[PDB]
Amino acid sequence: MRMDEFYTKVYDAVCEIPYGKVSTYGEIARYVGMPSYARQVGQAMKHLHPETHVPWHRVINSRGTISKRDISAGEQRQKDRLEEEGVEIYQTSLGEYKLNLPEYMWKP
DNA sequence: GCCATGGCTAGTA
DNA sequence: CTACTAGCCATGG
Ligand SMILES: *CCCC(=O)c1cccnc1
Repeated sequence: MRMDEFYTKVYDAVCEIPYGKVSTYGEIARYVGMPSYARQVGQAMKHLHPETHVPWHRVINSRGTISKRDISAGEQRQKDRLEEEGVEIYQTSLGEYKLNLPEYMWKP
């Protein structure tokens, strides 16, 4: 599997998340058959044009939260996009935007 | 090669 | 609950 391949598969996968459902770096990395690739699942998302028509927002972390970004908190997008999707999120005690994984969670 | 860097994760404590 | 740890692994200097 070339990376250019990984990347698309992932994309396809991530594109199979329904409105208002989410999934998780890890899972999608499993789903496409690369269980050790959660990081790289992220790298894929990070690597997308803002114009993209791909539900990049529907992919948080297995700890049930939205991942912090050393590409600065512009990810606040994620929260919002999710809020529009219809997703109850709350702040913790470092805001760590958080949602009920079991509730909102994709399961083919 | 080394090293440092990430939208990660599972296991401890 | 949080707060560290291994491990993980492509990527870019
Ligand atoms: C992985 C998605 C990042 C991205 O393209 C984006 C961030 C903020 C606003 N629009 C797009």
